[PDB]
Amino acid sequence: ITPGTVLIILTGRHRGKRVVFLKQLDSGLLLVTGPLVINRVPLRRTHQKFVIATSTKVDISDVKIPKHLTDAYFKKKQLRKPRHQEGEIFDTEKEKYEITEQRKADQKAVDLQILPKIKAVPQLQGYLRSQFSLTNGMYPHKLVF
Amino acid sequence: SGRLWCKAIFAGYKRGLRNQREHTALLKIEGVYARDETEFYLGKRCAYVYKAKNNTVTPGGKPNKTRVIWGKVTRAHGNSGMVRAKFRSNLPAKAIGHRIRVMLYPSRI
Amino acid sequence: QVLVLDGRGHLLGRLAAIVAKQVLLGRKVVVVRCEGINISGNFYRNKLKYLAFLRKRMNTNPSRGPYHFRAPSRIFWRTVRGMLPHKTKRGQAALERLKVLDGIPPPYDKKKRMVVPAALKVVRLKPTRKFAYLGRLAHEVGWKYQAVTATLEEKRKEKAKMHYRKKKQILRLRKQAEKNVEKKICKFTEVLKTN
Amino acid sequence: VFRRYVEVGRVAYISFGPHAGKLVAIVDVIDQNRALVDGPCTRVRRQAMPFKCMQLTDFILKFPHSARQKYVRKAWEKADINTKWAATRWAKKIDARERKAKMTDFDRFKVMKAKKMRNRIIKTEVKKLQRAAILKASP
RNA sequence: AGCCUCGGUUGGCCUCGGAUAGCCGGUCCGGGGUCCGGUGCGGAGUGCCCUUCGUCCUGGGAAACGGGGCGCGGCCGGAAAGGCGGCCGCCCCCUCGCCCGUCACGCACCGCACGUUCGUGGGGAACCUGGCGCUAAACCAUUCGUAGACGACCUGCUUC
RNA sequence: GCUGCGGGAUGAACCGAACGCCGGGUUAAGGCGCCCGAUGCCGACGCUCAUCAGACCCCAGAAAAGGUGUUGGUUGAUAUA
Ligand SMILES: [Mg+2]
Ligand SMILES: [Mg+2]
Ligand SMILES: [Mg+2]
Ligand SMILES: [Mg+2]
Ligand SMILES: [Mg+2]
Ligand SMILES: [Mg+2]
Ligand SMILES: [Mg+2]
Ligand SMILES: [Mg+2]
Ligand SMILES: [Mg+2]
Ligand SMILES: [Mg+2]
Ligand SMILES: [Mg+2]
Ligand SMILES: [Mg+2]
Ligand SMILES: [Mg+2]
Repeated sequence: ITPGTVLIILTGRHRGKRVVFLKQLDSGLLLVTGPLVINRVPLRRTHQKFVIATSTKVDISDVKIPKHLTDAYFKKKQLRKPRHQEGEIFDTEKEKYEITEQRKADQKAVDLQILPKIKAVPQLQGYLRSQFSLTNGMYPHKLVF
Repeated sequence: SGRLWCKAIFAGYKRGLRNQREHTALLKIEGVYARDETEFYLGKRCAYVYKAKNNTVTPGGKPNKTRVIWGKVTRAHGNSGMVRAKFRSNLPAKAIGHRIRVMLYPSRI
Repeated sequence: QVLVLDGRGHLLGRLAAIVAKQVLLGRKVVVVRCEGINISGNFYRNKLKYLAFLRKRMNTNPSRGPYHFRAPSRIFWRTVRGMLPHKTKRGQAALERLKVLDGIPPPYDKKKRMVVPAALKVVRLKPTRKFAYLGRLAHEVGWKYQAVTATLEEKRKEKAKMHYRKKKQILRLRKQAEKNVEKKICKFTEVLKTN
Repeated sequence: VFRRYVEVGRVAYISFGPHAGKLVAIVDVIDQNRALVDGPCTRVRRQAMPFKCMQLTDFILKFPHSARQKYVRKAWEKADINTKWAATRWAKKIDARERKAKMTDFDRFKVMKAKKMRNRIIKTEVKKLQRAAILKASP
């Protein structure tokens, strides 16, 4: 797992998507991102033991990652107005989170720099667009990732 | 899309000849027929998935008739690629000859 | 999800052990063309063994006793049942997964047959050793359908010959087309990664 | 029938064992089950290997029986086995198997994507050749 | 629409035959000769469909079969336990369904499991709707005796 | 007898080993074609073909004698006169 490596998101909600790894955070989780134009996955936190690293590499040394995003930037906050039970679902999960102008700003700042490095490879934008899967003919103990 | 786990068959529990040990189960994973090939699957999680008549809650989505018993691979068994496993609860005897999907959640390589 | 195992050339016990071990796992096995299963030893030796087996029978009521089968498919089925734990529910449920059949019926002539090299007579027995054919051995003891079996085998072979001729013509046309379209198809990737 | 023979000066390929995948030169037969092999230029020492362990090839070299290394390596270089070994359909298949085993995920994806372009044109041309043959055999 | 069951997460549509021999290709007179391949590459350590998230604009290669069928006609193609597939003529239409490149979007659920599949799965009781058709047979009672311990079994009834 | 447990299919005395309830590792005796866990080792050398083969202390079967059937050994005698 080196900066610029392709990872497979097996246990996530994406169930086997190929993403690009940027850098390691301070809490021990990997901060990856797939080009939203290629695969609809934003800047996501993943676990080290929960990903498969492919031997492919991408020149990403000039990533210029911001410093404002950290482990505290990726959190799940839940709030409710009433203490007892009611008909509405806490007034929060009914209208799911749609925070913008900050989740899209950094994303548009990073993908406009990542895409010129991915589009240089002859067949990488399709490889990342595709979804990994186990067919009947191959086994992981013999497959080379 | 596509399968994200390896196929394995439940042949029986760890046993001698006149006694059984239900705490440890034996798995015959497809594609592995040698001792030097099962080192990749050591520590991988395993799931025995079946269906019942009463729908139970699922982590994602509405309740479903699906019920799963979790476990993981402990060590190797013999020279023919057979492997061992230990689940949270012992496997029912009706699962002999059925499929336990070996996930790839704990990844080392 | 099925294993269509050919019968000709395989040794009786050497094949039956593999089938009995593979059925207990869950794979549905269908042994086709059981009349060609070879048996090691002299033909007269195997005949004497089968006659000694026939002699064994309950004295007070033979109908309520050992049921001796005359068809080679049923012989192979009994051989596999002797290794499967048929007195338990697991063996009883596994016994339906095995489908022993004489000849190659319509449901199985179109399916490609598998060969287990661990039971082949060529690698199991020396070229100087004597062997006996299960088809002839069964026909000599109370089997009557050897003639019709051979006739239907000849028919299906004459059909498969024409099918293979058509397949070979298709393969020749495919190779000719591959040699024809040299341009517009580089596929250096196929050669660099070796198909 | 029997176009290959073991003899003094037969180069063979090791199918399995500690030196699997290398060529050796049979110096002499010992006890009709194993033979002394040299393989000077293939990076293997002189030792005894079973017949069932090795696989025979087509090339033959001129050695005296029980010859020394300085006399077998000279004849090996005179026959020039190493460079001509790559120019055969057998070492090419072996290297092809090695490459298919060394395939990575990107390589498998590229092969799968190239198959779509390669096989379809072949099929559309076979569909034309078959109809051409039918029209030829029609009268 | 609801209930019971338990199992699978692409399918492989096929020559015979030997193992001191055989495969492919072929001019000639089913066999013979010659030419390639032969630790099998026209190879199941195999090959095709394939690893596809979807929508839209626009360029190169390929494509004249079009591409799916609640559609029609011709053949039953194949009986050992048969029903899917091919060809030709049209039908509502179709040249971004394939490979490479290009501007812009979508449940971006905020690290997590039982996810994706042959499911228009098998079985049983009913509900509202269209088209085409059907209007019985057993057992009991009675009789007969070619049969009967009792059952069972062999037989008759028409208003000429 | 006063004694369970793992192997000998079966079992009073055999071979290991002795016993509180459990989890992990290893092993004794024994075994690894399927019943039944493990040789699915690209195991080594050699013997053996039975129309009554053979397959593990107690243990569940056999002798004197014979074979120009093969496979090794010993003592010897002849043969370019
Ligand atoms: Mg009779
Ligand atoms: Mg007493
Ligand atoms: Mg005492
Ligand atoms: Mg005692
Ligand atoms: Mg005991
Ligand atoms: Mg002692
Ligand atoms: Mg003792
Ligand atoms: Mg213990
Ligand atoms: Mg021991
Ligand atoms: Mg076993
Ligand atoms: Mg005797
Ligand atoms: Mg005994
Ligand atoms: Mg006794």
